[PDB]
Amino acid sequence: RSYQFWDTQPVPKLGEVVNTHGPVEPDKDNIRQEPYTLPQGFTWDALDLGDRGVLKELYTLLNENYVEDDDNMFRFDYSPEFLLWALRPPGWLPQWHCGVRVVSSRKLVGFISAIPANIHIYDTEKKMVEINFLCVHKKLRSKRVAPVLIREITRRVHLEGIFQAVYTAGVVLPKPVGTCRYWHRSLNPRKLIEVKFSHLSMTMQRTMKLYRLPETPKTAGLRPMETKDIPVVHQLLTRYLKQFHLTPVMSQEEVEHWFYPQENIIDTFVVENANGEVTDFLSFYTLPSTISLKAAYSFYNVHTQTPLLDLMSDALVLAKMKGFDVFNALDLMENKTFLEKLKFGIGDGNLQYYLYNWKCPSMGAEKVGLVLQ
Ligand SMILES: CCCCCCCCCCCCCC(=O)SCCNC(=O)CCNC(=O)[C@H](O)C(C)(C)COP(=O)(O)OP(=O)(O)OC[C@H]1O[C@@H](n2cnc3c(N)ncnc32)[C@H](O)[C@@H]1OP(=O)(O)O
Repeated sequence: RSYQFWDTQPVPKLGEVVNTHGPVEPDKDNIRQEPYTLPQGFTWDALDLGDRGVLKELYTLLNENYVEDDDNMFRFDYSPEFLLWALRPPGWLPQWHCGVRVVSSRKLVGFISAIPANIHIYDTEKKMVEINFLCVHKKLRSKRVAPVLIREITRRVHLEGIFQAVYTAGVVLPKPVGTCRYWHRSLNPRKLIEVKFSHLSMTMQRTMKLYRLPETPKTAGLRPMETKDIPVVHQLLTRYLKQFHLTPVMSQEEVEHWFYPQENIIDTFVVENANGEVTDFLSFYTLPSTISLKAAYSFYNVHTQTPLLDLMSDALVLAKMKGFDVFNALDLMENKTFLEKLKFGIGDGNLQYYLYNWKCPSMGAEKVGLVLQ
């Protein structure tokens, strides 16, 4: 049905079923040096997120114009510190924070970002980028600025010798490598009824009773992750992710950056057993939503000794302790084993996973081992 942009891109066609593994087109051995042309009156600006004024401009763009949840009651609320965590992992490059501004006023009307990541896709491990935070101001919508943003970040990533990318979207584009669903678990139902995040089925008081949790976790030895846990968390994660077909491959520095706890950004808890050994961990990140609503998002949960269902029940208890109103998790990895048992309900809409310039068979949600922010 005619994707005018995506039909020119090195991606599989929709409905074409891929039994091969590999690049769609050859690597470019000479790359366009000039930026692509924006519509009249707009210009590229690389955003330095170390400048507090510029970082404020970006989260103002994103808080007003970014992904809205399905029924448009709520939009994500991004703190500066959350953006620094997500946009400056190890290896971040300044040209990959790619802004669009009005020429005359220098107002920030658009953004797209790339961060480097090593991606394990089936039997191949390849250095790639993760594309995130594509955003166009509500007043600039449907002007074909998004294809220019995408071509321009592609060129900038090509200049660094990286020809593959991974990204997610809620829309269907050619062609998903995997499709996931959102599930939500009510922590503070009373507050969720007011914003109309939820509704009563049947009584206010038995809903609270249905969703009530213990005040402290069940698992012995659960404690926040510390610096001395970085190597074992790294080793548990790498071994755990081998069972999935699409996963990140993290160095120990990346493990520190993604999992080391930062208040109101990311929490990690390890299970240290009676021997002093760390056998398990759970993690979730913080993303509030504006009308605020404090939501937790399952990140990476690794179990060796503790059963997965016990780990996630403890995660729910910890999130509630910290004042989260809701706990969100995708149906990927092993999550379908605890989702219904722990009283998650299913959300609206799909998260589709994609590869750029890598053709490969699609996979079931349970084989997707990658969580983005
Ligand atoms: C080797 C390195 C490669 C690196 C690049 C890898 C590829 C990365 C690709 C980007 C990864 C994004 C990862 C994330 O961050 S996903 C989150 C995307 N952000 C939002 O949804 C925030 C709110 N919405 C917006 O800001 C705008 O609606 C956006 C910017 C999404 C589109 O702006 P607009 O509404 O004004 O439309 P247009 O006239 O300018 O252009 C319309 C074109 O956009 C296609 N479209 C719509 N939505 C998406 C989407 N989420 N991914 C890819 N394509 C998308 C559409 O099919 C059409 O093309 P085609 O149908 O004619 O063919």
